[PDB]
Amino acid sequence: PAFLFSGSTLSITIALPHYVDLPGRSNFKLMYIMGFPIDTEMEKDSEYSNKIRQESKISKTEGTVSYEQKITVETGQEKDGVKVYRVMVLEGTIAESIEHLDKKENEDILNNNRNRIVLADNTVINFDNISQLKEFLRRSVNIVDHDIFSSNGFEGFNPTSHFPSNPSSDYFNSTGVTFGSGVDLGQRSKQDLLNDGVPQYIADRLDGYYMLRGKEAYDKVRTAPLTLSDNEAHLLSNIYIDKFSHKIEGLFNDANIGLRFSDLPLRTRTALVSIGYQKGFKLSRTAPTVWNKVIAKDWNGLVNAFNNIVDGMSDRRKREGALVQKDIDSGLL
Amino acid sequence: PAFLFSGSTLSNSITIALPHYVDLPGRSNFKLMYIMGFPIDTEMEKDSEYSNKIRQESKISKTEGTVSYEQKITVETGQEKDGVKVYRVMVLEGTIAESIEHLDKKENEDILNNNRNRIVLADNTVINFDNISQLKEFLRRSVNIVDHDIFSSNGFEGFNPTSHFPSNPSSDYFNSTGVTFGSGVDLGQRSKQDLLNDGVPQYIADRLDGYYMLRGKEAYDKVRTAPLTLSDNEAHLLSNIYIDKFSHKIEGLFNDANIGLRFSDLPLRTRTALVSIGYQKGFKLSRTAPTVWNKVIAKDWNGLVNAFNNIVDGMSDRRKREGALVQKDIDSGLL
Repeated sequence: PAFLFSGSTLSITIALPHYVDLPGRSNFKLMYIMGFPIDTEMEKDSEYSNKIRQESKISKTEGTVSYEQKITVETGQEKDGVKVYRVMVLEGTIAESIEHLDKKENEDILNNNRNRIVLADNTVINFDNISQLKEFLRRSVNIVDHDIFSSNGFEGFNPTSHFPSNPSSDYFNSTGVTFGSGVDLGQRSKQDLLNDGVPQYIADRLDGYYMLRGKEAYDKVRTAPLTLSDNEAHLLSNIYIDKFSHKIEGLFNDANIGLRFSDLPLRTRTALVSIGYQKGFKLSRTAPTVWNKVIAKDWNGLVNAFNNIVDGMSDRRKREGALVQKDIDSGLL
Repeated sequence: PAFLFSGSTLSNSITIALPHYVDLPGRSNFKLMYIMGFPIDTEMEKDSEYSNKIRQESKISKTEGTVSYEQKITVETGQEKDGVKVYRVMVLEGTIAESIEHLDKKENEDILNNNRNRIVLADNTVINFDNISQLKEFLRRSVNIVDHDIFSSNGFEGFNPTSHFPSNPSSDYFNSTGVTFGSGVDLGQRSKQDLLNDGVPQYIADRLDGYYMLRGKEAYDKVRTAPLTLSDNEAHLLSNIYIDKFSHKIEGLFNDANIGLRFSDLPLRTRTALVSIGYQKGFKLSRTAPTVWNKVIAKDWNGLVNAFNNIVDGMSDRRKREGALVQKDIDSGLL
């Protein structure tokens, strides 16, 4: 490998090789040369090298790794039954990796070697270049796709205070002053947003819009609107998209389906959060046909379930189903 | 060690990143370790599996000593502390001349100037040097059969790059003296082909045309009527060819005497002293200087100094200078 001892690794004797097995792991002997860890594999039987690890089925282009898992990121080279890889991140979290792989000192090695993730299950994903790796990492870190969530096909995005109902609508009196991607202030106070981690400069701006429902929200928006900068409205939205996502996450995990929400692909999580968000989180009660297929892991059935909801919002239900269907088509489900 | 992979060593591909351990063939207690395709020589006090046991330190003087020019050496650079030593091999069992060239290289400047430098000798013993310049001078002493600077200094054979006639008409040795150059190279019984055979470059051999073979009255007149000045470098090259040719003659005589050591095992200054006396008096020291020769072959260093100091031949001062070189070797522990 080029530049094999440059940069840093995230978590006169050293002139000699020292071999250690990584505690709690199988087939994970490490060799420390010059204080750096090096992961080697051999087809041929050896005392010091690992056996060849199998390649993951996870899509390098569109896949993710669970945000609840630690990963090992390696860079190196391989040819005819022998692999030698510098360990860049050893069982770090995805957020730590992202950060580490951005550091200037690590650019040389990352740019002129083959880059791979060694998963907690000891399978590997081989990336075409470091930018593909970093993008994989950035998909893995988000609970849902916030760009998909805020697109017009889903929750949309309006940075100006808006009232998404009218005086003749069934939902007039429960609708509140809304910002960004469906953040309704009708039953929230300033302290609430502050408690939820909303920056004080944003929460201070919304004074006068809090706790207004029905006619009072409607009139307020009509005469005295307020526009947030896109950066702030996105910030505000994403806090609530993520907060709501953990509620869906918990419902999924509690069901003990044989996987955790974080094991689902990104677009499927987005689809489940989206329908929960519009219909209410208790999908067992608010979308039974959908939840039946989820808890059964019948993904083709799940698509079908979304296609079959006629709830006055089938346009969105079909868009949710298409996200799951995209995961099926790309081999993620 | 600093810059442990930054140079060269005188001695399908992904596999070099794996340490390869190998025993040096036809050689004892010399396990090597190849990391990144570089030989590393390591030593450890307690019983290790793939390193060497601690090597005994040679008694040879790092400041003044030499190693036999007939021996191959191993040159290493690295670090040690508290019973563990790790040295990058820079030259593995190379000749002295080879080592000289290799260590002057622009590649190797960094590793040698920022590490400890040592020689591992053929007998597995070690000489530790204070710096690379010291080690380099140690090599320059070792490579030369005699000290050429001492030889050509005024106290010994002197040096005159101009055709000269070191005698005069009334002198006992007038008729046998020829045209002389550098440090006592006399051409009276030599032809252009004799110099070419001894390895004198064509261009210098060319310059001396018509000075060859002249002796006595004719050499004297030639010097007086048409002198010839060589450059100092041409004259030093010519001289060192003859000094080395003569030194090998003395070496042959010493080695054939079966004293229990070879000529190359003698200190530089003692070798120089023996050649100097032979060069002036006749190489067959057993006949031309028996009191000196008798002490040499008895390895009686003290009596050898005494032999030189007692020679009466009308060249007393030079004889005592030759004795003083040997006495320097005794004083610094080399004899």
